[PDB]
Amino acid sequence: GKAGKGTGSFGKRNGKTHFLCLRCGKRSYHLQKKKCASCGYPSAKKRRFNWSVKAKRRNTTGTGRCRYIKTLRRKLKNKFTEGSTPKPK
Amino acid sequence: GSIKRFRLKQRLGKCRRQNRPVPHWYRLKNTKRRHWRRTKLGL
Amino acid sequence: NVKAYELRTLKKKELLDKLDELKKELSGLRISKALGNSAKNSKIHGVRKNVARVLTVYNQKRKMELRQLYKNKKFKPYNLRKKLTKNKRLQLSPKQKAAMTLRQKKKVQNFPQRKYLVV
Amino acid sequence: ARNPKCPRIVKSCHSKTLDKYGLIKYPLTSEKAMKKIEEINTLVFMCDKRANKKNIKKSVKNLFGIECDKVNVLNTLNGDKKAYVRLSGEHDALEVANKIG
RNA sequence: GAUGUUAGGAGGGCAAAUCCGCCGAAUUUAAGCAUAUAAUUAAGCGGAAGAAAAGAAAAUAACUAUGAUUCCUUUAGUAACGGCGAGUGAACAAGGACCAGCUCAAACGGUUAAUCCUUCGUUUGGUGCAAACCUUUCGACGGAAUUGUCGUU
RNA sequence: UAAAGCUAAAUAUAUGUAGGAGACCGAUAGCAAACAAGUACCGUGAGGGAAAGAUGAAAUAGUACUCAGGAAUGAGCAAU
RNA sequence: ACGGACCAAGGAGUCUAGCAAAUGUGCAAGUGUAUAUGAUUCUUUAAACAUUUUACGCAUAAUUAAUG
RNA sequence: GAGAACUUUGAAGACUGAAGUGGAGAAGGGUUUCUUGUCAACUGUGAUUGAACAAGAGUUAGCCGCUCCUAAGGGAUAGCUGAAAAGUGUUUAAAGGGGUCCCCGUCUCAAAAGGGAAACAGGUUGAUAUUCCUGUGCCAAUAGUAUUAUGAGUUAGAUGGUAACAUAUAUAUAAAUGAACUCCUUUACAUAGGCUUUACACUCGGGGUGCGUUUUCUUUGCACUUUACCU
RNA sequence: UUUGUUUUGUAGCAAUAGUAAUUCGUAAUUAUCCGAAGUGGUAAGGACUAUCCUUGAAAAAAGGAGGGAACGGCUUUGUGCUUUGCUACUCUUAAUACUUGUAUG
RNA sequence: UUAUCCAUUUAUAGGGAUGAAUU
Ligand SMILES: [Mg+2]
Ligand SMILES: [Mg+2]
Ligand SMILES: [Mg+2]
Ligand SMILES: [Mg+2]
Ligand SMILES: [Mg+2]
Ligand SMILES: [Mg+2]
Ligand SMILES: [Mg+2]
Ligand SMILES: [Mg+2]
Ligand SMILES: [Mg+2]
Ligand SMILES: [Mg+2]
Ligand SMILES: [Mg+2]
Ligand SMILES: [Mg+2]
Ligand SMILES: [Mg+2]
Ligand SMILES: [Mg+2]
Ligand SMILES: [Mg+2]
Ligand SMILES: [Mg+2]
Ligand SMILES: [Mg+2]
Ligand SMILES: [Mg+2]
Ligand SMILES: [Mg+2]
Ligand SMILES: [Mg+2]
Ligand SMILES: [Mg+2]
Ligand SMILES: [Mg+2]
Ligand SMILES: [Mg+2]
Ligand SMILES: [Mg+2]
Ligand SMILES: [Mg+2]
Ligand SMILES: [Mg+2]
Ligand SMILES: [Mg+2]
Ligand SMILES: [Mg+2]
Ligand SMILES: [Mg+2]
Ligand SMILES: [Mg+2]
Ligand SMILES: [Mg+2]
Ligand SMILES: [Mg+2]
Ligand SMILES: [Mg+2]
Ligand SMILES: [Mg+2]
Ligand SMILES: [Mg+2]
Ligand SMILES: [Mg+2]
Ligand SMILES: [Zn+2]
Repeated sequence: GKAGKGTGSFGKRNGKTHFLCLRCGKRSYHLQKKKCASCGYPSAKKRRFNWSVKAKRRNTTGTGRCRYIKTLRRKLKNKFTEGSTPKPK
Repeated sequence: GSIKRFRLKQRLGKCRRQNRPVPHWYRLKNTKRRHWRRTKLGL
Repeated sequence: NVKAYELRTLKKKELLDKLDELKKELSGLRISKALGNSAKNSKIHGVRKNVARVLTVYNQKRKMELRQLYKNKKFKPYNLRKKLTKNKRLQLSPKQKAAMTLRQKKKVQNFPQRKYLVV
Repeated sequence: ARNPKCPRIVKSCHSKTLDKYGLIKYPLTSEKAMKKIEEINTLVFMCDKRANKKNIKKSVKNLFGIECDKVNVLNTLNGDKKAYVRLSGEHDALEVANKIG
């Protein structure tokens, strides 16, 4: 078999099993299965495992800007009432 | 190939933009380059 | 270059007019940039800033008007409501927390924790 | 049928949705576009990625003395739409080019 | 009982070190191994908070008796469990930290549900430059509720 | 005095943020990561996962000028 | 017989628990202030100091399966 | 060009030999395309070349696709399981459409080769073309009210033809009443075998044009002599 | 209105476009583009015939039929329906105008 | 038989004597 288990067979490797994943952006959305390998995309849930500590660390709350959360931090310290500015002049 | 989804096309464009070198003037005040043949975008 | 303190006094229509003019100017600058020019390429930034300022002024005016419109009246838009951490919103108001069953209240009134200096 | 005592969310801000300024960004030079302008009275504009043909037409009508017969568009690989705008026979793209700049 | 894009609201997801529920192994130890051990652990699934849980005795004692829970020092590697092998193993008392008690149900009040809530309001205040807040008692119009609200202990 | 319910404190904290300390480590160490590091890169994928600090006081002293060179460079009676 | 092409750096009896022996030290029928408190203790001080104006451990007695 | 066995042009000699290193596409790649530069590294020899490096540019659609349909299938709704996570998909549902209350009825995704509204030619760019240009069409929409015209029919719904069936030729065959409710058909189908018909290709002979051979021979050898969808 | 003869039309698209020529200028003119046939490689269609314990998708969408629901318009009177009086009507494409969100891709 | 269970359909007339079929 010219298309035998090694190099010949690597020629027949076209056609993605995974594409890009809405939600994770991580090219791990199993197309045929319609399920992301690193998310469980359609499952409303993130699919993280205590057995994968590295994995956990590489997608936690800190990793990526925190558009709103960051802004809200310091507010407690300030304890300013909402709607209130400082005094002018 | 020659029939992409819009998203994919946009990603490709983004990658291309990323590719280009440091604007030289900045150097007076890059390691993530990728050549299309040797390293894949893996999309 | 128009700074906000001038703009607060202006009426909304006037503000809008100003904004449109600024936008037009910006567009012109962009066009120039696109064409082989670098004469007033650096002018654009200032214009952009001005536009932003104008937008801010107008937006705040609008918000104020909205607030005036929905003064009191129990319910309000969720924008004009007290945007505040969800948990806090959920939480019982201090008064509610305080509220005592009548007997307990009576007890409290009668036998409050006294001050009593021991000697 | 809804009859809410007050509306849920009221964006009092000036609209974020793209006006003429913002929709259509700038004309193209480049030899191609110049050629187009010369030969077949088609003006080439770079536009926002989220411009429609209708929208672009409207923008052109508003931004200039232009009447457009047909608008072709395409998404460039630089994340811009390039809109080829063929003017009605009454107008000379060259004259309008001059007017714009 | 369905039905509603009815009016108003709530849940969903992220994060987890501590925390609460389940669910639940095996490597390992026993110089083998099967009960044991690992371990009521890891992983899995769910759920909270600035802490959680526990908590006001169907408790311990057998004393001259103590007196919610939690935690520390100890009791104690003890009583006990265990191919009584390997190994596992508390509790009370004692000394502290800290200390806080309570309300439903049931009993009672029918010369009358006194309760409670939604919507609409009304008019004294207080801090604020505004924004908002803060409280003040007064009715209506709705309902809820006698298949039980409120007071009394 | 079971078969209903609530409850602050002492207690815990390898998570996050912010402080402060050290008979700690000193770039093959210390976090995987002192640096555009969970980055590059590999894996279809679950995942795997680096290397890489130091001129000088000052580059607002980063190599002018001349000669030889196609140029790189080299040389200098030239220069910081 | 095996390992060693060369060189540089890294690179392996450690730390805790509890027991014992040895030796030092204190006090000695006692000893150890354990938690915790207290102080005119507060960069060091997360140490040091103190112990209320019969706690507990181990020892001071053994032996028995045991009431003892 | 500093420098040329492997850059370019010409002249030879060769090969690929229409089952092609030729034209088109799919998957995959992702700007590798294109021009202008250009040589530190890379282009396992050289290199002035390059799919390298740098600067810019480049992808135009009602008709080509996707978009719609359903297929093997997938994900869900109801429940029902399960501590949940998940596992099953009418199993005991009060599960949106069509007509003027009755009558139907899970939803959704799954084909860039199945089903399917409609496009052809020539020209044009450094790089795109059934996508731009010129020309010529085609398809589907096209709300109401009011005029206009166009033709039909009636003075409430044409005629012909024995029949098979035909007939609206108005700019354009537009119009031949038709509701509920039904019933068909198209969509819509295997493989083999030859037979036939047309187009395309190839070829032959003649006429016309040009080029080639010409010591000798050759009314000669070669090229071109074209015709699209649409009506 | 049907028969005879002739001249056109590459049936329209269409020669204005292509091709091969020929000149003339520093883009324009001209001449050409047409009379017979064979081979049966490829494709498609046709009518068939044969094989099967194999009989060879579905739906959107469209069409046809069956059926006979409903039925002119305007004006006047009474509570969408009934009565009374008059004759241009019901379709049908195309254009045009006007309000209704800006009524073509 | 009423629990339970199975089947059947649009949950379609209570038990006995090779056309059309709908308002
Ligand atoms: Mg697959
Ligand atoms: Mg692809
Ligand atoms: Mg490759
Ligand atoms: Mg397009
Ligand atoms: Mg949750
Ligand atoms: Mg063993
Ligand atoms: Mg062993
Ligand atoms: Mg074994
Ligand atoms: Mg766990
Ligand atoms: Mg609690
Ligand atoms: Mg204890
Ligand atoms: Mg002991
Ligand atoms: Mg155990
Ligand atoms: Mg209790
Ligand atoms: Mg509790
Ligand atoms: Mg390191
Ligand atoms: Mg040997
Ligand atoms: Mg050996
Ligand atoms: Mg060796
Ligand atoms: Mg070695
Ligand atoms: Mg000793
Ligand atoms: Mg070579
Ligand atoms: Mg050959
Ligand atoms: Mg050969
Ligand atoms: Mg190229
Ligand atoms: Mg080389
Ligand atoms: Mg080049
Ligand atoms: Mg490149
Ligand atoms: Mg098509
Ligand atoms: Mg559908
Ligand atoms: Mg199916
Ligand atoms: Mg499923
Ligand atoms: Mg689909
Ligand atoms: Mg198809
Ligand atoms: Mg090309
Ligand atoms: Mg011609
Ligand atoms: Zn994902």
